[PDB]
Amino acid sequence: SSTARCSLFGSDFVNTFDGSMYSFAGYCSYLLAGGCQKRSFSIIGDFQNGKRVSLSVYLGEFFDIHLFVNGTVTQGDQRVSMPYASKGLYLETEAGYYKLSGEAYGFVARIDGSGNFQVLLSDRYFNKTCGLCGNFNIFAEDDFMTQEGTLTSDPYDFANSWALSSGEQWCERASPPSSSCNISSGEMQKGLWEQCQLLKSTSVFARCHPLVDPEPFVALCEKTLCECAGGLECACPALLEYARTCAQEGMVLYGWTDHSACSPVCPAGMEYRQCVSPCARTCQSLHINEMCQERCVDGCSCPEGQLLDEGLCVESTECPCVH
Amino acid sequence: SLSCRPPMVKLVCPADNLRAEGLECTKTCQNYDLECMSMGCVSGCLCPPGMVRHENRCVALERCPCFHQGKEYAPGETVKIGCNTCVCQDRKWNCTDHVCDATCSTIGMAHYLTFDGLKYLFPGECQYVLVQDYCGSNPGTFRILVGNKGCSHPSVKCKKRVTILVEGGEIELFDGEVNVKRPMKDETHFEVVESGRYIILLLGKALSVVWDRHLSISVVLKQTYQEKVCGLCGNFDGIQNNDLTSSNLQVEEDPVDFGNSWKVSSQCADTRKVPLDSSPATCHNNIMKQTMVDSSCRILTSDVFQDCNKLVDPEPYLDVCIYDTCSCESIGDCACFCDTIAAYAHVCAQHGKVVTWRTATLCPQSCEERNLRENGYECEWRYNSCAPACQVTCQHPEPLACPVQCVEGCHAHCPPGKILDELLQTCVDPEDCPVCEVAGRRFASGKKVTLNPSDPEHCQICHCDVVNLTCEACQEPG
Amino acid sequence: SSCRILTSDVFQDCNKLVDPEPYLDVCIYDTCSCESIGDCACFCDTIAAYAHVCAQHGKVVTWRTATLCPQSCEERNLRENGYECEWRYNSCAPACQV
Amino acid sequence: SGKRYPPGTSLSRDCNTCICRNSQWICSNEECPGECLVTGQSHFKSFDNRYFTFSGICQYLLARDCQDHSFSIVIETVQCADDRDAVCTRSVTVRLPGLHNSLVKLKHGAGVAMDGQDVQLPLLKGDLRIQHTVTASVRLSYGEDLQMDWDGRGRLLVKLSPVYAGKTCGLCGNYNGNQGDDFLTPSGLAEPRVEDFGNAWKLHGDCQDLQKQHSDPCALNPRMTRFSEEACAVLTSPTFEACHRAVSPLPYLRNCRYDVCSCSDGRECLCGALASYAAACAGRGVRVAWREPGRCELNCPKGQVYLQCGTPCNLTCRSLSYPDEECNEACLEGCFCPPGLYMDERGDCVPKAQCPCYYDGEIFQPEDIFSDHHTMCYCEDGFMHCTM
Ligand SMILES: *[C@@H]1O[C@H](CO)[C@@H](O)[C@H](O)[C@H]1NC(C)=O
Ligand SMILES: *[C@@H]1O[C@H](CO)[C@@H](O)[C@H](O)[C@H]1NC(C)=O
Ligand SMILES: *[C@@H]1O[C@H](CO)[C@@H](O)[C@H](O)[C@H]1NC(C)=O
Ligand SMILES: *[C@@H]1O[C@H](CO)[C@@H](O)[C@H](O)[C@H]1NC(C)=O
Ligand SMILES: *[C@@H]1O[C@H](CO)[C@@H](O)[C@H](O)[C@H]1NC(C)=O
Ligand SMILES: *[C@@H]1O[C@H](CO)[C@@H](O)[C@H](O)[C@H]1NC(C)=O
Ligand SMILES: [Ca+2]
Ligand SMILES: [Ca+2]
Ligand SMILES: [Ca+2]
Ligand SMILES: [Ca+2]
Ligand SMILES: [Ca+2]
Repeated sequence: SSTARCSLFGSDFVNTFDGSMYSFAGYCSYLLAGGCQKRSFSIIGDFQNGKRVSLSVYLGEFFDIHLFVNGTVTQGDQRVSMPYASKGLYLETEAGYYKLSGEAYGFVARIDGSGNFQVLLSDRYFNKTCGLCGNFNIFAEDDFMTQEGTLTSDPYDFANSWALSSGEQWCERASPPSSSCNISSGEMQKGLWEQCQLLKSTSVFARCHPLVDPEPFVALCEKTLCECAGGLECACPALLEYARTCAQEGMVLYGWTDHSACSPVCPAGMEYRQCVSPCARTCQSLHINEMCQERCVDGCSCPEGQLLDEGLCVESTECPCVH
Repeated sequence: SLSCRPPMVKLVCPADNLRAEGLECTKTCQNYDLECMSMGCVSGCLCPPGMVRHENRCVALERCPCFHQGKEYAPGETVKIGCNTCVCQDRKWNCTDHVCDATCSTIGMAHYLTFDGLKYLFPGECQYVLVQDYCGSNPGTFRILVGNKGCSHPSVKCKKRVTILVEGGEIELFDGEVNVKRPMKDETHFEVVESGRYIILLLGKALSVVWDRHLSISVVLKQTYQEKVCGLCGNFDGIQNNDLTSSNLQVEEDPVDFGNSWKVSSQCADTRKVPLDSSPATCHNNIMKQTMVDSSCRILTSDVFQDCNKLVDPEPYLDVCIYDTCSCESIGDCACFCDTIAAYAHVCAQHGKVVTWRTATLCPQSCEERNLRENGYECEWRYNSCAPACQVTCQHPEPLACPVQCVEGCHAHCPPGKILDELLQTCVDPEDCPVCEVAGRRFASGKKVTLNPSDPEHCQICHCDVVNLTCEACQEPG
Repeated sequence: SSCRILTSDVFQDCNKLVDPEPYLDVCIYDTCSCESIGDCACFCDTIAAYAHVCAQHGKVVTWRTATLCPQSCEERNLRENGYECEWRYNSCAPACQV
Repeated sequence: SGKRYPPGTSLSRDCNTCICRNSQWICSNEECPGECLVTGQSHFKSFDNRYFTFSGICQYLLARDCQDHSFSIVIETVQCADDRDAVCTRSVTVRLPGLHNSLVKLKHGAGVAMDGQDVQLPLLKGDLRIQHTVTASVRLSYGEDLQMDWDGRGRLLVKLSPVYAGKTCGLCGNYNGNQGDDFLTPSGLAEPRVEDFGNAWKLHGDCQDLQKQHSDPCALNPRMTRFSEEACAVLTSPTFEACHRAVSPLPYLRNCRYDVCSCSDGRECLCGALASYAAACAGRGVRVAWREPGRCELNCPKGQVYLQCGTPCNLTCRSLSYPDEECNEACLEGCFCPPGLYMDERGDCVPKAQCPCYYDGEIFQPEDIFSDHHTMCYCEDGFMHCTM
């Protein structure tokens, strides 16, 4: 293992380092992860109103980045371009999706096209960190220890303990949303119960069960299949998460998006592969090999030829020069 | 339910007495002398009146320990704080009343630690009275002064000059060495111990000076004075908030107006009231650098100093670190940082906590050049953590009054049967010392003093230059 | 001024062989940018890089004193309780011994 | 203080006077009253003008008379926000063995509770008087040798007169002029670690003693690092230029940055820390005009108007009922209304025509003819005209 994983997938949902999901429609900034005795860094997530905007990394006292789904990154208040490499934080793009690596400090954040924060974090912070993605221990039930230190049964007042205000905006306690689903029930639970159910029935998902349990994943979807009107696609966010959560455990799955009728969004020219190498052979590249022994990562990439050049796939014959 | 243990008995709130001081006012050893609030008792089980709780054990007698630094001490056990012993009896710590020997300092370029203990900031560029005795209604024996040049902003600039005026003398020091411009009358009390990194320097029964050859000035006074002095170090009275009594006899609140009262030249430039801020000039709007300096000054709170941090507060000596090495543009010599930590380690040494904080990648301090003048490399010169400053030598064979227990620096160590002399850098057998013993008695190695001024008829003088067993004839007054 | 150690009485022999003007521009560039606080290594390492080039051309140099880039060697003579004192900081000794 | 004065002048500190003669101020050494101060989160001031911080959560002893037992004060601290470095005062408990061995309690509002019973202010018992000050802050006054201040949101004060010189013990110290001995635990020996001093005065054993008092809670909330700089940078700005030479600002700046980064709302934590400085500048003689629409001007209601330096003697309608009483009060700061209008109980302030009377405590209306058989009394314009 030697690593961890958090995920803020879909709308308002969360997945801690230890198999514990919940929902949280925040209103302001909140602490994702970071030390608790002494903080060398702190990953932070800004919510506008329930829906998320930005991931932020405050590197102690002196440095700050604010990337958004947007992607218009900035350092302090000055908007910078991208890529960017200051202070040991390489702010790159991998597989058409944005990354923020901090290997000196022990973390790898990223965001996808739809907007799904992810935090891979080292084993150095085992029983150390505490935040909105919980502590990195083995157990999964105790990982709501508030900023005071209090095992709370509620997954909601917990996340509101880990709020962090600024001078531009001071923020209050968000309220849990009043569900309109409770009256507009109708047929929406009968015909659409299956897209949640196919995590358990279909054979391509029928083999991570000795590694994980889909019972929370099917539990968290059934409450969000009810607000969207007229769509089977409303299940694939909670399903897409289940793919990665099994991949991180050491058992990857293949071709599950072929028949699922939902592919994650990516820009033109590329679509979602599974287990593409991060060292994408691009056009203006040096033909060197066997240094990129990194692990295999999911994300969208170009066709077999069609090398990359400035965020678009272009045929290898038309590789330009630079001066 | 649970029938409580035998050693104690359950209580019940009576319906009549409002003073139901039962379970809520559980008297432990901390809160016995302290007075407690109480609304009503509870359904608890409390110890008898003749005993108290003690860490999940109702200790019977009123013998329970006497805490200090959050540590246990049985009755009869002693603690040594300063030059006093102190024993606990009636649960309260019973000390002595031997006032100890105070110590000024100049921690860095522009700071001053008074006798009673008051760090303050005073960047000056004129000459200033560090401490003296001619204060109000006194004779005026000694007038230690201090003088800085280019030292309002700490840097590789700011060499200090020190002119000390005792017994009608003028001995002064700068640029590493000490110089006598006017020798003083009673040479007997004079003494100079160039041991290690320091220049220890006695001047009398109740006065001593220390100098790290670079900036520090740590004058040590004895119990004799007790409110007879004044200057930038204050009055030495125990009261810690009257060390800003200016020359015009009033307490001030802003130290930058204080030291301006103590300048000698009343027509040089008085220093400027700086706008207060947590960031000095270089660290001003350079928040990146301000963290690299803060972290490196946390060596004062590190695994190697944990023993001393419980005795000596590091928060004074940290504020100096951040202040100096921001302003200091350290380029070749990282001395404006390595000297503020050594000033903390030495204070930790005086309280008996020797420390080895100095490595090869941090403030190295080699000692190999003294083992060079001889072609054969004997290798006796070593950098010791904290070795005694007051040893025996060919020049100072007798033991001296030793204000400083131990000191850092390069120390010569060689097997016994050999004694150190400084001119010939190595250690040498005792007989090679120019030692003097005229007419039998033990004394120093031929001090250049004219003994016996008192009686003319008993004027039996016997000098000794280096070795001679001679005696000189007195010139008669008649 | 402190980077004029590259043009000092102790380097006069090498300045005639190796131009110091390249190795001086590095000195001013590094230790301006470098915020040297505890370790003055961003200065002491640019001069050693010049002294070593001077050594390859047969001009050994002793530029290192106690108030400038000290480089002690006393910790290796510590693991033994008896202080034998064989390790020493030697200006430019052969690297390829037996 | 960097300015010249001719000879013969007599400038006066708050404590005493000094006169220039031959370039040397002569000065008296007569004692002058002390002030232990709790404020902010956990920021204490001893009687001897020491400053420190101790973020413990128990019932601690603030002060006590320790050779006899004329009184004893007891602070009660609690955590006060999400952070762990935020421990504000909730209540304080006073104990007077001279009167019934009673037990006063100042609650988290402006409320007071004697022996469990809530009380309407004023409370003239024999010795102790408790009354509002601006109608937003309580003031206890036992005898002529003890005062207090509001413990609603945690800004306790005390005034101990020199009759208690050196004969008190607590977190606030000995009151002996020496600033260094104040870390003296009850076992009679000075401690160098503040984390040992405070946890020796706790009254309950179950309470958790702390192991480290942190200095920078802005690390746990890096968002407020920027704001805490520019916010309390006004404290050294020349807005406060007039009282840098009256009291050292450097701690009141140090206590801001610990409050703005720690508390739930840094808006009022800022503007209750800047006032901690102006309230000390004013206690020495310097009043500062530091209120703006941005820098936290309070909102006096429509009946009242803001006022910087005014007289709280001719304000309340109770004053006209008891005019012969002395009002030896200062020139205070708060919400008043113009001199033609006097303050009524219901928040509005009114002219003295409908200003009721308070005869024998009873609140009579502006026209109430009133009589037993023998006496004859009426209320005209605030005063109760009795005869026989
Ligand atoms: C998104 O980007 C646009 C254009 O750069 C900017 O105007 C806007 O403030 C951004 N919004 C968010 C939520 O980041
Ligand atoms: C550290 O974690 C272990 C198990 O992961 C737990 O048993 C222990 O109590 C933790 N230590 C602290 C100081 O919380
Ligand atoms: C300390 O002990 C001595 C000797 O037993 C005793 O004379 C003295 O009274 C004690 N001190 C105090 C303060 O009681
Ligand atoms: C330093 O001196 C102490 C006491 O004199 C001695 O015990 C120790 O061995 C010395 N250390 C070194 C490195 O010589
Ligand atoms: C000892 O003193 C005599 C004077 O009486 C002098 O001539 C002689 O040189 C001295 N000897 C030494 C060794 O200094
Ligand atoms: C050591 O230094 C000497 C001169 O100091 C030099 O001759 C020699 O080459 C150096 N190294 C060795 C191995 O002797
Ligand atoms: Ca967990
Ligand atoms: Ca004093
Ligand atoms: Ca000893
Ligand atoms: Ca050769
Ligand atoms: Ca005191």
